[PDB]
Amino acid sequence: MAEQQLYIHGKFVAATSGKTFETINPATGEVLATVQAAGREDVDRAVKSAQQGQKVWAAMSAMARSRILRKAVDILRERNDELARLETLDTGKPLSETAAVDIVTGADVLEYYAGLIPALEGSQIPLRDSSFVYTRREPLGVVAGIGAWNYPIQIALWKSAPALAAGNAMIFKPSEVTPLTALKLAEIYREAGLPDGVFNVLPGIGAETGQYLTEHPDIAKISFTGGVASGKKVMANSAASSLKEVTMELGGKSPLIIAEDANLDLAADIAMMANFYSSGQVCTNGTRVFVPAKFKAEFEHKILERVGRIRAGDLFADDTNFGPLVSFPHRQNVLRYIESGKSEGARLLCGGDVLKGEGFDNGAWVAPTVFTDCTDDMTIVREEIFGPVMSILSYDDEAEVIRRANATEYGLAAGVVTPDLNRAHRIIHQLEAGICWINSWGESPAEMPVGGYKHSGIGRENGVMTLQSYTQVKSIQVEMGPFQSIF
Amino acid sequence: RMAEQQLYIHGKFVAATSGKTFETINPATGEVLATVQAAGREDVDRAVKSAQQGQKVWAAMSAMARSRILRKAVDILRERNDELARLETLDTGKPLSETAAVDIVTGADVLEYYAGLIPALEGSQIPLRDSSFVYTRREPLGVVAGIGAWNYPIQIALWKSAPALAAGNAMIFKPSEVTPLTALKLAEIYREAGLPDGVFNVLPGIGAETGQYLTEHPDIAKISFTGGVASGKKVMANSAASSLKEVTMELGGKSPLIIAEDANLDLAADIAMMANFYSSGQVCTNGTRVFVPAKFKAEFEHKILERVGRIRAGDLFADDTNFGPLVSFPHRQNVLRYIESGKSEGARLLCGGDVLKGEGFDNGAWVAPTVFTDCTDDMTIVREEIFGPVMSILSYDDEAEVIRRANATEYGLAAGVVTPDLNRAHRIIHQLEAGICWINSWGESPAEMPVGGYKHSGIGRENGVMTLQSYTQVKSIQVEMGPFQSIF
Amino acid sequence: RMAEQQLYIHGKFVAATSGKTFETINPATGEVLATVQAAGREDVDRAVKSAQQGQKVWAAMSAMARSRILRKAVDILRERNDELARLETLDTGKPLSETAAVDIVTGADVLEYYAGLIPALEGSQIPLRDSSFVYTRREPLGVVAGIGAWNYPIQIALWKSAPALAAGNAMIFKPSEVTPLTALKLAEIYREAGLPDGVFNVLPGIGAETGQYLTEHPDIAKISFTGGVASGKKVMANSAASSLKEVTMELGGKSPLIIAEDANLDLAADIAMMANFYSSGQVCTNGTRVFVPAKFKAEFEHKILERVGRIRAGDLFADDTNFGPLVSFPHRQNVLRYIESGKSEGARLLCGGDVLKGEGFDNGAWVAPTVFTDCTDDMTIVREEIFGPVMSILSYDDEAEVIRRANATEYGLAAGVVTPDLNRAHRIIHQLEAGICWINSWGESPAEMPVGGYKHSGIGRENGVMTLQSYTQVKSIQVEMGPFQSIF
Amino acid sequence: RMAEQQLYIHGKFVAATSGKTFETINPATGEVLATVQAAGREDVDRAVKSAQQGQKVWAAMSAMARSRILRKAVDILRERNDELARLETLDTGKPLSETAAVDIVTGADVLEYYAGLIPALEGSQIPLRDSSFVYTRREPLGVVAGIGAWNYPIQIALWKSAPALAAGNAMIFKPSEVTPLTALKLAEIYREAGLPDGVFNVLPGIGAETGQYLTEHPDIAKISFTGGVASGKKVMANSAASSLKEVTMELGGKSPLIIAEDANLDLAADIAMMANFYSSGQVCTNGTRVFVPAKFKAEFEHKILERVGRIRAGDLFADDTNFGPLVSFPHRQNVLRYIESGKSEGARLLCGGDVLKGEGFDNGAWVAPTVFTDCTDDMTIVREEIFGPVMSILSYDDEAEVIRRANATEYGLAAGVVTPDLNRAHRIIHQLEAGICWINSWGESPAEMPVGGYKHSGIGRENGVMTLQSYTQVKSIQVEMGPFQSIF
Repeated sequence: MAEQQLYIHGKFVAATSGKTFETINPATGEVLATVQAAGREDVDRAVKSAQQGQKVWAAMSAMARSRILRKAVDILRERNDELARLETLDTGKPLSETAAVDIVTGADVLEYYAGLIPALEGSQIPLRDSSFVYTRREPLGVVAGIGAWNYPIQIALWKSAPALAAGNAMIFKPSEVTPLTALKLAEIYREAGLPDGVFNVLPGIGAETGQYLTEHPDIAKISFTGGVASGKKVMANSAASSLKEVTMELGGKSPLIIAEDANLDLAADIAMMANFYSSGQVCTNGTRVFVPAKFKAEFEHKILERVGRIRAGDLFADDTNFGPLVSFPHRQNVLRYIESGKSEGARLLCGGDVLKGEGFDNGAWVAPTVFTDCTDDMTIVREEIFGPVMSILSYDDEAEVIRRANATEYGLAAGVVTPDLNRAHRIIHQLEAGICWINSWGESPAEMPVGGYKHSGIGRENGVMTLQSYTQVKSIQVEMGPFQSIF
Repeated sequence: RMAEQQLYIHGKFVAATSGKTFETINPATGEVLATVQAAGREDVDRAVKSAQQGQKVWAAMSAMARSRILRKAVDILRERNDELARLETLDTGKPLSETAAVDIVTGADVLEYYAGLIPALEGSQIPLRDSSFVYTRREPLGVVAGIGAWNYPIQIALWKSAPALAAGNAMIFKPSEVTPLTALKLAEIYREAGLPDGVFNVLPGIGAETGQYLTEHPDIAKISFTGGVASGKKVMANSAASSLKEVTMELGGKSPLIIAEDANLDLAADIAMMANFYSSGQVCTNGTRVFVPAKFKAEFEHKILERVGRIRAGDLFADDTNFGPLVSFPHRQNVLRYIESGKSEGARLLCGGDVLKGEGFDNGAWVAPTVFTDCTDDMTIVREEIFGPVMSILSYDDEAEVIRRANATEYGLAAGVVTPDLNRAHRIIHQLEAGICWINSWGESPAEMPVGGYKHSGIGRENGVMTLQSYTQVKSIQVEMGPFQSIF
Repeated sequence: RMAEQQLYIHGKFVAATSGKTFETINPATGEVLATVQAAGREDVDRAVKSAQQGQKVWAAMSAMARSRILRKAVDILRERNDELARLETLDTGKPLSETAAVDIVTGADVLEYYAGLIPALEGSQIPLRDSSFVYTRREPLGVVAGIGAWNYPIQIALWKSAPALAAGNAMIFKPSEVTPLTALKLAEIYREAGLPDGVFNVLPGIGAETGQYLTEHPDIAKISFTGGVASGKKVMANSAASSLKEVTMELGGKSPLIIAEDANLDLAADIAMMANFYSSGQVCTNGTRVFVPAKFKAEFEHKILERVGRIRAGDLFADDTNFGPLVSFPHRQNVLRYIESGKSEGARLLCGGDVLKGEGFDNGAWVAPTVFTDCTDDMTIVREEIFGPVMSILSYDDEAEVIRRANATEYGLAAGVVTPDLNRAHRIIHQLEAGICWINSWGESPAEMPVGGYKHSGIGRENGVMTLQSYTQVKSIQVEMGPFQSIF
Repeated sequence: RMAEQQLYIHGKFVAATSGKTFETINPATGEVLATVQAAGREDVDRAVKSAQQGQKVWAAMSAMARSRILRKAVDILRERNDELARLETLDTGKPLSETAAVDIVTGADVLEYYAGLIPALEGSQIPLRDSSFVYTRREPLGVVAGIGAWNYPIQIALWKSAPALAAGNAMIFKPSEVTPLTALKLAEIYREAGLPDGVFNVLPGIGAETGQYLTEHPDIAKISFTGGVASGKKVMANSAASSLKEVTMELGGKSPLIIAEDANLDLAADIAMMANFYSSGQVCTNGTRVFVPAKFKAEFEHKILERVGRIRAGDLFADDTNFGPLVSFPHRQNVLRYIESGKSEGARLLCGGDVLKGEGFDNGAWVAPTVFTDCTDDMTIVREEIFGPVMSILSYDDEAEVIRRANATEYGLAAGVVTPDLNRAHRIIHQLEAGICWINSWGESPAEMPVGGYKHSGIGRENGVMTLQSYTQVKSIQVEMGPFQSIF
């Protein structure tokens, strides 16, 4: 394709860095496009543009903002198939996923927040007959989002929707792995009537462009999605440079707890969806599957049956439901984890190699992989792989499985499979995770706040509360009585 | 002298294992108030283990049981107000006329406020479809840490611990090395009210050691810090490099006080006095940039000087003393450095500008109430927080100009406007970039009112209902009662 | 004229089985606009059974599916704004300059507002102990009934149906017999937007029959009524005696407009004009008691006379017509009786007071805009709602006095104050006994702002987030996971 | 016989001027407990004027000052629990084992809950545009009236007065003529706690006279009524025909207990017992229609009979007694006519069905615990609320059917399901038309949990945060800072 540019103040503009990078189609190894990289001057230009756009945007009525975001939704729906194809080329996720999830649920969140703008309200507190307090929920101003590569456009929508709905301008940095759909979104927003500067997109390298965003003194908040290690670097710099509010959605090693009374067909289906969707590149994946020892062998058989139905192939084919990983460097990291599982004694139930033959030799494929006989000290059990690698762990009692599920620095998601009323709520209330599913996995409604305990995040996305977290409270006291000085 | 002060861990005083101690000074005399043990790394580990155990007991209690215990602590604080204030006056140098009327009174107000709200802490329920719904729990973070500042020691300890405890957490609190004594008394008061052991632990120590150990501990879920802007950046950084903690920060400001062209100048002068010289200027919210219309400036200066001349320094226990020494001699040196930069940069000194001298003052860390006028926005005393009794008077010509100048700063804590006009008061306040805004007053901080800073003056908020919620974390739970459909 | 108008039940027009009909007139010309079928007792029962079936389909859809449908209705209303406004002008006699700028615009604004809040309607979750918790659902009421008034026919239909439908209910709407035509158009618009059949049914009729059959029906869970204070007392009685229904009532008022001594009198006169002579005085919230300081009363009177001379009665479709006839000859007769009582009781007639005469006026029920002054609190025109273009000017001496007299009334709908002074505006407003309070303005009713009456002016509220919640009912659900203990 | 009981008006006992009195009986012995004066029409007006004066004092206080006064009342109630419980037992006939553990304890829990929420009662602020904003105030209604029922006299008086006082109102409370004594004690306790004179007045009397005078008075803004469905329709009607009052009603029910096919039948029998025979069946929320699968009906009947055998009637002050007489002898006659209607329609009497006889029973209004089985949906004992110790057992075949039959009633108060299955429990509860729903339990009513009826079982709710808000009225205030535009 054409050499992709930055998007600043409602037009494509050349980067003033003189630097570029390439994004690879993970199914072929070919270069998709050359992308310009925003430097320090590009960030300052984006910020000044955002400051000018934010004032226009905040001065509109709440319903005027609502209508513009809803027009963007209508465009996204109409262009769902077009945007999904570009997403498939950039990420390697099958079209069967991208046309059905990536833009649909991105738009859903934009649609949800568009409707809530008129309900964003402050408070009023009487103190006494002669004084009262009222609060305003004011825009932060200019905020920055740093996106991840697994759900490029959805992440762009989940960050920009609450930010814009709260009256801010956002500067969005997509992942260097997958920058292309973020730039389409910027065009769609302008077409919908978003004022220039309110959504600027700055492709680049995280070591450079992201750092320049976190360091800029006129950016009031950073929202980051990525791996735990990368988050720790981002969060520090947003302190050492200028005091920014922060939200982080990091990785996890989420547990899936199968109870003794669970149906094993349901449990196996839930476990399949918790591990192999998007080729296992999902932060909320239930990679640690805890199963009663009494049912281990049966559950293993049901997992192997379902793994055999997985259909890798042409990513634009209707029946394809498994794709390559996002890049060859990521595959190398995933294969190193698979080899550490072999060396540490875990039993390889299936997969564990790359895929071979016509149409796979040129892609970044890893076969769906399952380890069993896993113990809590193994590398594959303690660390996030971010690939299609399920770990099966046997357990004996409910107290044990709760301790083991919680004995981690990760805290993102968790789930339980049981038909019993008391067991479902009782187990879930004791798990240390922000996103808990009972008898399901992966559904993430716009209404539902999501985010991590412990090392898996700071703050939340989605829900009414995330709209509020993109505002800052101003408290105003009206003193109508006589003021008394003691001097 | 007081006896050597120990750490407070798991409902009792206990000796530090650091082998290190420090002294706190009475700033009015220079004398050593007490020797205080410093908590080392192993002491912090023991406090966290203690907090984890106590937190489980506390959170398993009913909401109303937690409420009643905090209300008992409020009753003891009200009963012991005078004794606590006298101790705070000894440790900080603030006049008893302040400490007995403000510090514990408004500290206990916030604990009392949160005690009543514990039963209203509620999650949500969201129906997705006939066969599925979501509900949320507002769960405790677990063990949280509070790091206090030295200017309002017991008020800060209450403002941090009250929402943390009311939300079901345990707090480990580290008082400032300058002012450790009242925090240890508060720990005893909480236990006497029935707080389970381990729920409020107190670790005196130095920022570079005890503070850093807390911000680095893997099993602490949140840090709440009050202090200077520079210290905040270091605290905020370690709380990420170690383990990904939630953070609240209340830092300094350079807050503007805008006097409008229709303001009564006696009211403006009274507000400006209270915005600058309470607690000897050692208040983060002080209105230290006073913007006055050019046509009123000379008359305003005259009113300020008349009021400055009423300021009564002296014995901190005397009823009519309303001005105290600064908290320490190193702090006074910093304040004097700023006063000297004001002189050398061409600001006009109208009064003060020197230490106080004579019997009763030579051994205290006293600085005279100081006013500069003819200040410009580039001067160091206008741009930087001084945390001493130093007012800067800036003239201005029109409303758009003063709004731009008020906002042209990295600080963002407080602001105020003096005007009897309805439209001007709201219109100006709405354009100021600050979290705490006062119309025709200054300084009042009701328990119900969230307070904190824009921009570099803070992260998060204190007080109000929202701060109780910020000491919980949300767990979303989806109940799927329909058949699950796998694509595989 | 137009074609015969039928009932709208279950997505289609359908003949009434009552056998009865009535005519709606054009109040500008006296000509029959249309013959309209009246809904009988069996027609209401059919409508309820339609509504019940539709409601289940509606409630089972996702929140965003409901939101998208109401937004499609909004878009249609924006597109047809001018045609619907012209029809409203024909049926009510209000000038097109009003109907095309306010009536549909602000009715659709409220529908748009509630469409977007549907996904935010949430219950709560309340932990009791480790072994038990409570969660709540905001469930639909089921079938609700709205009874409209004639002064703002489609705006009222939208302000009632929008939160009811957004909350998951079906609504049966009975428009006023004076003004049924736009409600029928709205029912068609809803179906065209995708509203399921039965979710909004429209039953024209007389109040004595169709209205009474709705209030008595046992499967209707809520009645929302807009109209006169007297008609309200009757509806509220039958909605308890027959079957216990939730009730919302928006009745009239005698709202005070308080002009302070510091007020600019041109602004005060403009506000008073807009508070009395819009929609030819046929507005429940009108500020018909104008309190003016004794010292400025004469000057204020001259300013009113000057503005009243500017009122332009004439062709209702002409752009510069800003004053219309009253809705009917019987209503004008009542306004004329109040005017005559003003003259007999000693009020001083400042202007107006008579029917309008001449070509173009002899066929409609026009009354000249009327102003009384030298009024006293005991006069009939001061004590009772007239619902016509009749302003009463009252003099006052002090602030406490005017607050007493503004509040000495069984009405409680609206109030306002004119003053540039910050303290005076909030101080006075906080003491007035009224649900809708305007400072330095009048009449604006944003979708976000709950509006409704104190005392005899109403029950409940319309608009705002709270009215969406009020069209749901709370179900509390306790999940007990511990072993239940019986004492038997 | 105690001394003739007087009215409680403005902080003191005062004689009625009505000249009328009534008597309250001990239902265990038939003895007269006391003569009680009845409030006349002039007495009601005096109470309203006292309440108007007190409310002004009370609302002028700070939120936390009101909180502390209500907390003092709570402390007195806890201290005086046993004395109050004994009096409640003498007046109502409920065993001391209940009154000492439930009546005052849960009443004081609700007062304690609302005491803590007073400071969190907030309005809203809504920006419209740069030049205008809205804020709301939650203002007191003023003077409100509570009408109490006889089954839980002091608990009801607290559940009505606690939100009403917490919201800044004054309440005039009329206890039930059957049980007037504890309400007079409550009034002295409130005054002893520091409640201002006039804020809580108690007017004993009859429903036809005193109750009606309260519902008619023009200066009472709200009525909250607890009673039977029939009397509620009368009360709600007069509160309209006279003055347009806000209304809350908690009426009776015919609540279903659904036992699932997978329920443990011992747990189900224990829940059914507690849902039918606590307080001798005189509980509006009782699960008096017990639905059991056909395949389990016989086994369940045996389990019910065994637990009925354990019921222990006797001395109401004995520790082991857990069943009492009905509240009055006229109420026993009504309950007996329902029992005879059950026999005459062919319901099978499983146990009970007669008065208790012998020494220590022949003087009390005792009815034996009674269970009917083989019951059908059309029987009188299944369709109508009995308010006595009469359980009806109904067989069913499938889930869809039992949901239809549970919902096929004009009542809507409570419901419950017994099932260990996650999907079945929520799925069923979500389809039941009742405001109060228990899963695997019955009867617990936390202060945090709103309670009230669907359909004919009530209007509005009690308890929860929402009920604090329902005793305020919303005032919307628009501040317009831009130039006002008149079209005239």
